Amino acid sequence: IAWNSNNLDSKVGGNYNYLYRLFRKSNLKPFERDISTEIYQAGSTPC
Amino acid sequence: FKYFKIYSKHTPINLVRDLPQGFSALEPLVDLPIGINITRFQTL
Repeated sequence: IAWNSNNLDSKVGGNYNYLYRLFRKSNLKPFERDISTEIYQAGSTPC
Repeated sequence: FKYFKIYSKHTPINLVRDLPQGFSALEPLVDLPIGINITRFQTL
């Protein structure tokens, strides 16, 4: 069930309340939540 | 231990020590879905 919400979550200067993960070393289990934030090692030379 | 379904059954043992004979099956009791993985477990 989907519906657009611009009444609230798009501010005058833009919204900065919601986030997402760009690229993850491991995949995601079906129905599992990812709440772990860390500097993802894109290459070698650990961060 | 298996959405955590806890299969339970009460066994009326009457002995001193290491497992006697006699048997039953095991009935599920309650389901609380944790939603995240489990790695270990311990008894206090």
